Amino acid sequence: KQLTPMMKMDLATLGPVIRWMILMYGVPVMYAPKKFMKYTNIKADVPGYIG
Amino acid sequence: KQLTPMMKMDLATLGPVIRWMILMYGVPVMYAPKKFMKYTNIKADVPG
Amino acid sequence: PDMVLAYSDERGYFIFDPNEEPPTGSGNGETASQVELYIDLTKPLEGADFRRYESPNPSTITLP
Repeated sequence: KQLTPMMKMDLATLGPVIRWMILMYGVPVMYAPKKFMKYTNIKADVPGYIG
Repeated sequence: KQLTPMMKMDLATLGPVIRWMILMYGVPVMYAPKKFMKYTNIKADVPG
Repeated sequence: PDMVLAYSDERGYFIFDPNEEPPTGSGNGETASQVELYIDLTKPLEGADFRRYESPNPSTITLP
Protein backbone atom coordinates (compact mmCIF):
# COMPACT_ATOMS: atom_id res chain seq x y z
CA LYS A 1 0.00 0.00 0.00
CA GLN A 2 1.73 3.13 -1.31
CA LEU A 3 1.00 6.51 0.23
CA THR A 4 3.40 8.04 -2.33
CA PRO A 5 5.90 6.59 -4.82
CA MET A 6 9.62 7.21 -4.54
CA MET A 7 10.39 10.89 -5.07
CA LYS A 8 12.96 13.56 -4.24
CA MET A 9 12.26 16.74 -2.28
CA ASP A 10 14.92 19.43 -2.16
CA LEU A 11 16.23 20.79 1.14
CA ALA A 12 17.10 24.32 2.19
CA THR A 13 20.53 25.83 1.54
CA LEU A 14 22.27 26.74 4.81
CA GLY A 15 25.77 27.07 3.35
CA PRO A 16 27.94 26.36 0.29
CA VAL A 17 26.43 22.86 0.10
CA ILE A 18 23.61 21.51 -2.08
CA ARG A 19 21.32 19.07 -0.28
CA TRP A 20 18.27 17.01 -1.16
CA MET A 21 16.57 13.87 0.11
CA ILE A 22 14.61 10.94 -1.31
CA LEU A 23 11.52 9.64 0.48
CA MET A 24 9.00 6.80 0.23
CA TYR A 25 5.96 6.02 2.39
CA GLY A 26 4.21 2.66 2.48
CA VAL A 27 3.54 -0.62 4.25
CA PRO A 28 3.09 -4.28 3.19
CA VAL A 29 -0.17 -5.97 4.20
CA MET A 30 -0.74 -9.74 4.24
CA TYR A 31 -4.43 -10.57 4.65
CA ALA A 32 -4.07 -14.36 5.05
CA PRO A 33 -1.09 -15.25 7.28
CA LYS A 34 -1.78 -18.99 6.85
CA LYS A 35 -1.30 -19.06 3.05
CA PHE A 36 2.48 -18.55 3.32
CA MET A 37 5.25 -20.71 4.75
CA LYS A 38 8.99 -20.65 5.34
CA TYR A 39 11.82 -23.19 5.32
CA THR A 40 14.41 -22.74 8.06
CA ASN A 41 17.86 -24.16 8.82
CA ILE A 42 18.64 -25.12 5.22
CA LYS A 43 22.18 -26.34 4.50
CA ALA A 44 23.76 -25.40 1.17
CA ASP A 45 27.46 -25.47 0.24
CA VAL A 46 27.77 -24.88 -3.51
CA PRO A 47 31.54 -24.18 -3.26
CA GLY A 48 31.92 -27.59 -1.67
CA TYR A 49 34.85 -29.63 -0.37
CA ILE A 50 37.29 -31.51 -2.60
CA GLY A 51 39.54 -34.14 -1.05
CA LYS B 1 44.08 31.27 -11.44
CA GLN B 2 40.40 31.73 -10.58
CA LEU B 3 38.03 28.81 -10.14
CA THR B 4 35.16 31.34 -10.21
CA PRO B 5 35.00 35.15 -10.11
CA MET B 6 33.22 37.21 -7.46
CA MET B 7 29.69 35.83 -7.20
CA LYS B 8 26.51 35.98 -5.12
CA MET B 9 24.90 32.85 -3.67
CA ASP B 10 21.45 32.92 -2.07
CA LEU B 11 20.82 31.36 1.35
CA ALA B 12 17.68 29.97 2.95
CA THR B 13 14.90 31.91 4.70
CA LEU B 14 15.06 31.40 8.47
CA GLY B 15 12.98 34.53 9.06
CA PRO B 16 11.94 37.88 7.57
CA VAL B 17 15.57 38.62 6.64
CA ILE B 18 17.25 38.46 3.23
CA ARG B 19 20.72 36.92 3.44
CA TRP B 20 23.28 35.77 0.87
CA MET B 21 26.94 34.86 0.47
CA ILE B 22 29.77 36.36 -1.60
CA LEU B 23 32.50 33.93 -2.64
CA MET B 24 35.60 33.68 -4.82
CA TYR B 25 37.89 30.68 -5.37
CA GLY B 26 41.42 31.05 -6.67
CA VAL B 27 45.15 30.96 -6.02
CA PRO B 28 48.23 32.90 -7.22
CA VAL B 29 50.91 31.01 -9.13
CA MET B 30 54.55 32.02 -9.67
CA TYR B 31 55.97 30.18 -12.68
CA ALA B 32 59.55 31.52 -12.38
CA PRO B 33 60.57 32.12 -8.74
CA LYS B 34 64.05 33.31 -9.77
CA LYS B 35 62.69 36.38 -11.60
CA PHE B 36 61.52 38.05 -8.37
CA MET B 37 63.41 39.50 -5.42
CA LYS B 38 62.70 41.22 -2.13
CA TYR B 39 64.36 43.62 0.30
CA THR B 40 64.14 43.10 4.05
CA ASN B 41 64.74 45.21 7.17
CA ILE B 42 64.21 48.67 5.65
CA LYS B 43 64.41 51.60 8.07
CA ALA B 44 62.24 54.69 7.63
CA ASP B 45 61.90 57.95 9.56
CA VAL B 46 58.55 59.29 10.78
CA PRO B 47 58.05 62.94 9.72
CA GLY B 48 58.83 65.49 12.41
CA PRO C 1 -18.22 39.60 0.06
CA ASP C 2 -15.52 42.25 0.41
CA MET C 3 -11.94 41.08 -0.09
CA VAL C 4 -11.08 40.43 3.56
CA LEU C 5 -9.63 36.91 3.27
CA ALA C 6 -7.18 37.93 0.55
CA TYR C 7 -3.40 37.64 0.62
CA SER C 8 -0.39 38.12 -1.63
CA ASP C 9 2.93 36.30 -1.85
CA GLU C 10 6.42 37.82 -1.96
CA ARG C 11 6.30 38.37 -5.74
CA GLY C 12 3.12 40.48 -5.80
CA TYR C 13 0.53 37.95 -7.00
CA PHE C 14 -2.85 37.87 -5.26
CA ILE C 15 -5.10 34.91 -4.47
CA PHE C 16 -8.80 35.65 -4.00
CA ASP C 17 -9.94 32.05 -3.42
CA PRO C 18 -9.89 31.00 0.27
CA ASN C 19 -10.08 27.32 -0.76
CA GLU C 20 -7.28 27.41 -3.35
CA GLU C 21 -4.02 25.83 -2.21
CA PRO C 22 -1.18 28.39 -2.40
CA PRO C 23 2.16 27.30 -3.89
CA THR C 24 4.95 26.65 -1.42
CA GLY C 25 8.61 25.65 -1.23
CA SER C 26 9.95 29.00 -2.44
CA GLY C 27 12.11 29.63 0.63
CA ASN C 28 14.96 27.30 -0.39
CA GLY C 29 17.41 29.57 -2.17
CA GLU C 30 19.73 27.87 -4.68
CA THR C 31 17.50 24.85 -5.23
CA ALA C 32 19.13 21.58 -6.27
CA SER C 33 17.02 21.30 -9.44
CA GLN C 34 18.11 24.81 -10.43
CA VAL C 35 21.74 23.82 -9.86
CA GLU C 36 21.34 20.72 -12.04
CA LEU C 37 19.73 22.75 -14.83
CA TYR C 38 22.50 25.36 -14.54
CA ILE C 39 25.14 22.63 -14.83
CA ASP C 40 23.39 21.19 -17.89
CA LEU C 41 23.32 24.59 -19.61
CA THR C 42 26.67 26.18 -18.72
CA LYS C 43 28.78 22.99 -19.09
CA PRO C 44 27.71 21.03 -22.17
CA LEU C 45 29.79 18.26 -23.74
CA GLU C 46 31.03 17.19 -20.30
CA GLY C 47 32.19 13.60 -20.04
CA ALA C 48 32.74 13.22 -23.79
CA ASP C 49 35.77 11.47 -25.28
CA PHE C 50 37.69 14.01 -27.37
CA ARG C 51 41.08 12.25 -27.12
CA ARG C 52 40.79 11.08 -30.74
CA TYR C 53 40.92 14.67 -32.05
CA GLU C 54 44.41 15.42 -30.66
CA SER C 55 46.04 12.10 -31.58
CA PRO C 56 49.08 12.28 -33.89
CA ASN C 57 48.86 8.51 -34.45
CA PRO C 58 48.54 7.81 -38.21
CA SER C 59 46.58 4.60 -37.53
CA THR C 60 43.05 5.41 -36.33
CA ILE C 61 41.58 1.93 -36.96
CA THR C 62 41.79 -0.88 -34.40
CA LEU C 63 42.60 -4.35 -35.74
CA PRO C 64 43.58 -7.68 -34.11
